[PDB]
Amino acid sequence: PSFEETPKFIEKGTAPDRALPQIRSAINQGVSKKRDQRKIFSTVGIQTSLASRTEFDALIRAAYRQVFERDMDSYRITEVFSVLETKLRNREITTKEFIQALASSDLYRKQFFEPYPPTKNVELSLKHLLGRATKDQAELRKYNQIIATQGFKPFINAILDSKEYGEVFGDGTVPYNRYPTLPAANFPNTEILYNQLTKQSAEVVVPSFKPVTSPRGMDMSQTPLMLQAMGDIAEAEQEVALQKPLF
Amino acid sequence: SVVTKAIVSADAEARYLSPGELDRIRGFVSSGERRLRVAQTLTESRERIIKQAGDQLFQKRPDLVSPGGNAYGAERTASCLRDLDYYLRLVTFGIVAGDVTPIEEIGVIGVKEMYRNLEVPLPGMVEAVKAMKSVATGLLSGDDSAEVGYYFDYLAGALA
Amino acid sequence: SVVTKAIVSADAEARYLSPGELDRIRGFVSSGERRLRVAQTLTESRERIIKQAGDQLFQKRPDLVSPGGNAYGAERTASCLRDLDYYLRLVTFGIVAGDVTPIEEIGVIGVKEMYRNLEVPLPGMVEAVKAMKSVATGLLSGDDSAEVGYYFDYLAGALA
Amino acid sequence: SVVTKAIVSADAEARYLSPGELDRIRGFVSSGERRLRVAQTLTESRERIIKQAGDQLFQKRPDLVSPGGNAYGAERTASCLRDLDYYLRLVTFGIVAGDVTPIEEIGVIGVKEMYRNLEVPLPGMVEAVKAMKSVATGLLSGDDSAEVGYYFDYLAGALA
Amino acid sequence: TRLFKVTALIPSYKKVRGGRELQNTYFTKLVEYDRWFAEQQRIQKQGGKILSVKMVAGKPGLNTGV
Amino acid sequence: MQDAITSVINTYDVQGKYFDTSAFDKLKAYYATGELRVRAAGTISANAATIIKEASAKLFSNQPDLVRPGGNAYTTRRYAACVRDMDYFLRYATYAMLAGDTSILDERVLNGLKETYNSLGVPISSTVQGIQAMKEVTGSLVGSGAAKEMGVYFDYLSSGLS
Amino acid sequence: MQDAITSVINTYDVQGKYFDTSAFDKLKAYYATGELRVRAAGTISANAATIIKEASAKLFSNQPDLVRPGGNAYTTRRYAACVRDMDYFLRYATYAMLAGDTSILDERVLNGLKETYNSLGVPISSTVQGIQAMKEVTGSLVGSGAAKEMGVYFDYLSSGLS
Amino acid sequence: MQDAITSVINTYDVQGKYFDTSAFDKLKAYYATGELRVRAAGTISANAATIIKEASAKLFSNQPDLVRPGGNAYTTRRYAACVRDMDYFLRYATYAMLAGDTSILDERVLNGLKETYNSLGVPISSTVQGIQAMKEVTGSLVGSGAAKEMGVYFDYLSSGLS
Amino acid sequence: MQDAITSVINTYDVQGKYFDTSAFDKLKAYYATGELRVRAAGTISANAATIIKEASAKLFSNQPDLVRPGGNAYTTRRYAACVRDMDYFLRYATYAMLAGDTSILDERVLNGLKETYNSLGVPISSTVQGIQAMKEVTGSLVGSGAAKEMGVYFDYLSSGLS
Ligand SMILES: CCC1=C(C)/C(=C/C2=NC(=C\c3[nH]c(/C=C4\NC(=O)[C@H](C)[C@H]4CC)c(C)c3CCC(=O)O)/C(CCC(=O)O)=C2C)NC1=O
Ligand SMILES: CCC1=C(C)/C(=C/C2=NC(=C\c3[nH]c(/C=C4\NC(=O)[C@H](C)[C@H]4CC)c(C)c3CCC(=O)O)/C(CCC(=O)O)=C2C)NC1=O
Ligand SMILES: CCC1=C(C)/C(=C/C2=NC(=C\c3[nH]c(/C=C4\NC(=O)[C@H](C)[C@H]4CC)c(C)c3CCC(=O)O)/C(CCC(=O)O)=C2C)NC1=O
Ligand SMILES: CCC1=C(C)/C(=C/C2=NC(=C\c3[nH]c(/C=C4\NC(=O)[C@H](C)[C@H]4CC)c(C)c3CCC(=O)O)/C(CCC(=O)O)=C2C)NC1=O
Ligand SMILES: CCC1=C(C)/C(=C/C2=NC(=C\c3[nH]c(/C=C4\NC(=O)[C@H](C)[C@H]4CC)c(C)c3CCC(=O)O)/C(CCC(=O)O)=C2C)NC1=O
Ligand SMILES: CCC1=C(C)/C(=C/C2=NC(=C\c3[nH]c(/C=C4\NC(=O)[C@H](C)[C@H]4CC)c(C)c3CCC(=O)O)/C(CCC(=O)O)=C2C)NC1=O
Ligand SMILES: CCC1=C(C)/C(=C/C2=NC(=C\c3[nH]c(/C=C4\NC(=O)[C@H](C)[C@H]4CC)c(C)c3CCC(=O)O)/C(CCC(=O)O)=C2C)NC1=O
Ligand SMILES: CCC1=C(C)/C(=C/C2=NC(=C\c3[nH]c(/C=C4\NC(=O)[C@H](C)[C@H]4CC)c(C)c3CCC(=O)O)/C(CCC(=O)O)=C2C)NC1=O
Repeated sequence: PSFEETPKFIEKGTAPDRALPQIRSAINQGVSKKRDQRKIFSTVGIQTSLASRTEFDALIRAAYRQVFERDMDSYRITEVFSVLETKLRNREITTKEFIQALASSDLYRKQFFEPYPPTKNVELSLKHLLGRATKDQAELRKYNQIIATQGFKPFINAILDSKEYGEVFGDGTVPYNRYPTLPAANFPNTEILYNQLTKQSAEVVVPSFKPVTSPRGMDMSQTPLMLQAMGDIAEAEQEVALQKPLF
Repeated sequence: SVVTKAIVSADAEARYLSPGELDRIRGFVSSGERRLRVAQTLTESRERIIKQAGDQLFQKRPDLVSPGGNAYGAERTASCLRDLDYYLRLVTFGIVAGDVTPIEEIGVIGVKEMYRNLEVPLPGMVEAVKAMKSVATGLLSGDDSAEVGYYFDYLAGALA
Repeated sequence: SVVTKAIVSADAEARYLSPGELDRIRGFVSSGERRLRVAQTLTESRERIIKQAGDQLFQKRPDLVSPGGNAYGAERTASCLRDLDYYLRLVTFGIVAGDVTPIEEIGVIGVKEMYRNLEVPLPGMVEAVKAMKSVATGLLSGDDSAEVGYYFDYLAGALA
Repeated sequence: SVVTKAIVSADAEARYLSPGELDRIRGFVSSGERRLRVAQTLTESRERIIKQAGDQLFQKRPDLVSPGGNAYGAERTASCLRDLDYYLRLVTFGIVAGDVTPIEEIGVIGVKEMYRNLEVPLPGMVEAVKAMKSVATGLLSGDDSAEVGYYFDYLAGALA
Repeated sequence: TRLFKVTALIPSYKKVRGGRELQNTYFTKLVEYDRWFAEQQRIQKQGGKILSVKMVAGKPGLNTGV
Repeated sequence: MQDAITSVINTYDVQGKYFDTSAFDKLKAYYATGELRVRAAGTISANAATIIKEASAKLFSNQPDLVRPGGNAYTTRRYAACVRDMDYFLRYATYAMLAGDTSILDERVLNGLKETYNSLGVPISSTVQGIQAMKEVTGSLVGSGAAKEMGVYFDYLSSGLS
Repeated sequence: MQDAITSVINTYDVQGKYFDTSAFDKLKAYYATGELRVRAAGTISANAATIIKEASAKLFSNQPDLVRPGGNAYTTRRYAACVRDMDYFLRYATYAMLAGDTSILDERVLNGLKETYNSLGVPISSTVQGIQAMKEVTGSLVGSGAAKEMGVYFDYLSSGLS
Repeated sequence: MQDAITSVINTYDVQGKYFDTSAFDKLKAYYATGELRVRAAGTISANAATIIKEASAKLFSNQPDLVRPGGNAYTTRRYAACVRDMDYFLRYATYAMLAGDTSILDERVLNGLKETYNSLGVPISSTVQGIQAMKEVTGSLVGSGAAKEMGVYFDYLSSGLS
Repeated sequence: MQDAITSVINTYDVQGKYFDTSAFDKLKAYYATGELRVRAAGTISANAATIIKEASAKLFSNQPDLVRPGGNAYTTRRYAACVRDMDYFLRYATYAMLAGDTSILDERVLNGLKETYNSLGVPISSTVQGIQAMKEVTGSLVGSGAAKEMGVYFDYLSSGLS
């Protein structure tokens, strides 16, 4: 006979049985595959405009698709930004200034600033320029104040001159969806924003953040650690009483 | 996959696949049967490969299966050889896919953090993968050995 | 060429060429002699191809050589046939390169603005290059004709 | 150090230091003297620390100095002990600075790539740092041992 | 005024990057006037060295037309 | 998105199985049709402007109200948006035809499309008719063998919108 | 965020009141427990990697299917994300214990976490058992009083996720 | 970047010439060297890390003051940056060898390298010596036939830095 | 945004109709009220700071709780936020008056404003009262002729919130 038992490492790696509904769900469960099935466009070459022309035009059109969410050929976007493209080919400016000129353009303002309230403006421009939704209440306050007091272009430049843009995208890469893991609620809000087609909805995804200043109940004064604290302060008070004269 | 990679590249550019990418897909599709034969050959002899790779590894690194080692005991050695089985399956997946994308997406991204949480030696993983490469490329011919060792080399470089 | 595109693809994610790209380069350099033969065939017969394509173009689009047409007159018809010669030379360059990059970098980037400044109808160009495709693929054998028709079709689509 | 980190944090918002931040700096400059004594004690006994740490490492990990190991050879053992000397000097720097910033910016950024180029096993470095911590904390008192072992634990985690 | 032409080196200290980055290390860039204070502040913060900046577009001392 | 090969890989990975006879059969079936798929893709890419040309002509002949005032396709901007959408459908159907899998359609075309069209006022039934017109033109151009297998993805898009 | 000191300050600021004897008593209680809180935070920080080691080991022992092929913790990437989430929970629970208040939990962990995990097919119940595994491991290291303290914040995360 | 084929294409484009016998001879010469170039590129891809290790060891043996304190390569960061530069030199020399033309070197590697090294304090002569040591190490592995061809591009790199 | 003229234009464009007598009548009506609108806008530009001063003073006099401890407008930050919201409302109501259309109100102010105020706990009734205070002050300054027109847009905003 020479019975040959099934090796243990076979069963150590077996999966539960799964029909088609569970197989489909198991394939598509975690973070969306768009996170890795994508290209990131950066001006890796400092070479002249004469060579690598096609790569550089691909970068330009990727920047258009990132700032305006799609191709804007009907709006003759190429001739509007012709001088800008010429400067970026001649390496007079970097990718970040190209993005700054597209995001501060009149076309961008008509597409994403004029149609929406300032909160939606903050979240849309943060999606287009930082790759994420509005992060917390402090960021909403900061950009709301800029929009209220200085308007649209200082708002765009405040986003683009922030340290976060410099750390993530620097001066050479076109922005992209970041799939941010931190902080809390950034990931789902960002996914909601980036799973939306252009003009899919006019609703504000993140109107504001509900304050955590006051909860209802759970004073935490009954906590046994705090109870021990009130126990020990009593002993301290008793000692202070004892250092008084006995009479 | 080559087809997936070309389609992703074309879609990131909002264009149709150029004649160059279609020629790449042509070449990939033509070589499909040979790669399928290599993957079938690896699949038919998985138990032999895993057992021999484990024997070579534990001869080379007896500490892992000595008491106090990571893979000491029948169950832990079973888990070790199960890891090797996982990576052999990913090697066959990459062979049919034509690139290291299955290996990278399943067993490479975050492998160091995972094995650090498992207190599993990364060098030992490297010798285990090298043993797998030797045993598997032994079964193949001269031409197929280079292609399969490419995937094994990528995975071993990913480990350390 | 194919070598240049493989190299830039490697530089995109910063690693040495994979065995797939090396096999692609090997197949390309192996197929060098046949594509040089194709380029010779299309180059020695340049005049017949240009004249037949121009005659077919003027038959199917007589308004080009009619009064008020862009190719009306002897000089303008000469310039028309000259552009046809340009694009035939670019097709031979693309055949030798193994891809459409020479055609793009010499005659597609900015072709729309260039022909707009010249009052040249782009449908006329498309039909002209389709006529040139037919005339050129008539001279070739089936395997070579398919490869050449790839470049011709891609040029026609780029002009469209 | 702590002063530099505070200054950078304030320059991030373009403001002078808060009263609490100045209180933090006051606490730092108050603990500066005890930190100086601790680093003095560590720098005085550097020779014995290096000797004991190297001996303990080589007894725990004989394969490093055994034939076939990276540390085998008189010159290679000297290089190993020299690396230990570097890391002890960096630990003293971190102790006087009050933070792991000098430690990282001399010997933690790119350490994995350097030791990969040098065939140097990372678990060997981790064990060297652990034995070195054991010796150093043995020579120091109970109070100093906690913060001195803190930087060694940070360094070991960096190598691991 | 309205334009500076800036040549600055920005070294890397936080990490050794897998990508080339010899896009972003040594560069010459055109930056508009109201941008330069913040921009120079940024290059100073990542530890860069400003090698030179020049007037290109406008004329110094203008009261309007800036 | 998934092609046929990565679809098989994903199923066998989530099941933790090595490739069996069925998996190799499916991979062989995909490799056998790859030549057809590549030629169809190249032909469509060369004739894409022509396909959209004829299909939009058919759609606006059958539904003249779309481009007359009061129609969703009445303006130069909205007409351009409509033909741009038909270019979208043709390009992504060609992608799904090359990949041999409708996965990219769900991932990158149909996601949020029905409700985007509803919010915009785009008539979905007319869009389905335009997709059908593109199906007919493409099938005429690329030949029957590629015609049926392009029609599969055109029907997938139509049913997803419908 | 908000700590115990800031909690007292905000309570008296909403009333527009200077501090009373009760406020001073609460502040003295927090100052009394500060040293125990610092010791617990230090011992947690020193042993965080070990706590994650054991907690993940217990969770994947009790629920093997999570790390079997097709499970939500089956890939090197998804397993890494799992242990990263556990380290997140441990770090923020340490933050909350050191602060003496749970407002940081609601603000920086639980806000959007349930629908984060539901959009990802992460098993929320399994995450809850991972959190109890961390609770059990941490309690044995920090000591009885600090164990009862850390348990409050661990149970807060467990209840917010549930 | 342009390879030998694109170089011939450009030199016949600037003249407005169809390909003649001379161009065909040059193209045949490149196609003849193609298999040798592919073999050398594959060999270097197999042994890139080994070559960099040996060449860096040789360089720092010849000039040990570089890695001692006070040298340009003294830290983990600066040593890593040195071996990373050596990696770039080897990989781009392999690219230029495969293309058969040196334009990629000037286009990507040698543009601004001189100024960046001088302004960062990186010594030019030691980098040239490292490139040389790379050249001898690579020549032994590739084989005598490919050794001279790869030495051409290594010498181009050095002369550009020199 | 949309104004009265562009509204008439859009209405007639959708019908594909040239301008008839009614269209010219509406255009004449807007051109007749244009000078009054311009004078009102100029006055509001001149006195916007004073308008916000007096409107906020009136609102906080009628509802002193809002700026005392415990009120939503009690802090320097929340007081500034309240004044910033009222500045928004005044400027956009001025825009809507100068346009003769409330579309800009819907598309820059009211969309999501109720959700923002409900998320923050901002009292809607008191915001409406502040808008009434702005309405009274603005109507007093602009005069009887433009007060009725300006109150239309202030009332539109108030009804949009309430
Ligand atoms: C600071 C508060 C905070 C948390 C906690 C947080 C968690 C979080 N977990 C995520 C994914 C995930 N989370 C887990 C966690 C595991 N799944 C297993 O079944 C276990 C039951 C469970 C833990 C014990 C896994 C497996 C993924 C999938 C990662 C992927 O698909 O790549 C993601 C999506 C983005 C990413 O993966 O980087 C987030 C944002 N985000 C936050 O802002
Ligand atoms: C498909 C991608 C993938 C991989 C690779 C993977 C590895 C992996 N190995 C594990 C355990 C293990 N892995 C090993 C293997 C080690 N033993 C020796 O030291 C060797 C150096 C080395 C193998 C050659 C061992 C011994 C264990 C048991 C650990 C324990 O139970 O404490 C575990 C914990 C869950 C379990 O035991 O089932 C995972 C997730 N998981 C994945 O989803
Ligand atoms: C201050 C920051 C810094 C560090 C840390 C550093 C490490 C370092 N160690 C080196 C050599 C070495 N280092 C070691 C040490 C290893 N041998 C055993 O395996 C041990 C586990 C381990 C030491 C504990 C050895 C064996 C060599 C010789 C390598 C060789 O020559 O092949 C070298 C090559 C240059 C030379 O040998 O002079 C460097 C750069 N250099 C720096 O500028
Ligand atoms: C892709 C083409 C390319 C190359 C090759 C290149 C070289 C290069 N090496 C650098 C870092 C470095 N490179 C070296 C290595 C040098 N010093 C040693 O003495 C060696 C002899 C020699 C290496 C052979 C060192 C020491 C640094 C760190 C310098 C510092 O920032 O202090 C830097 C600064 C950016 C960074 O730190 O990452 C550049 C630009 N740059 C490019 O854009
Ligand atoms: C309100 C903005 C707007 C415009 C301008 C517009 C133009 C327009 N013209 C069309 C047809 C046409 N338009 C023309 C006009 C051309 N014939 C000659 O070449 C001339 C040079 C030129 C006119 C001066 C012709 C010939 C057709 C018929 C095309 C065909 O059926 O193939 C069509 C297709 C539907 C139809 O037949 O009605 C549109 C949409 N549509 C709009 O919504
Ligand atoms: C590839 C994935 C993808 C799809 C499918 C897509 C559809 C899409 N079509 C749009 C507009 C449009 N789409 C149409 C199409 C309609 N016109 C006629 O009625 C027809 C029946 C019908 C088309 C056959 C029209 C008229 C608009 C303009 C709507 C408007 O601006 O008012 C928009 C709004 C933003 C924009 O124009 O860029 C989207 C998002 N977007 C995408 O990113
Ligand atoms: C907790 C943070 C906070 C502060 C500080 C605050 C100040 C504040 N002071 C106010 C009035 C006032 N405040 C002052 C005080 C000024 N006049 C003099 O010149 C001095 C320079 C200066 C005081 C030292 C005066 C005179 C008024 C009356 C203004 C008026 O009636 O129009 C008001 C208007 C509402 C009211 O009177 O109840 C506020 C909100 N509110 C807050 O929520
Ligand atoms: C242009 C359209 C638009 C508006 C108007 C708008 C208002 C707005 N008001 C806000 C906060 C606020 N708004 C108010 C004002 C209200 N509470 C007071 O008691 C008054 C009764 C009343 C005003 C008359 C207050 C007090 C806050 C602060 C709420 C908080 O931070 O908790 C915020 C959050 C950002 C920040 O605090 O800076 C927004 C976005 N957003 C928009 O996109």
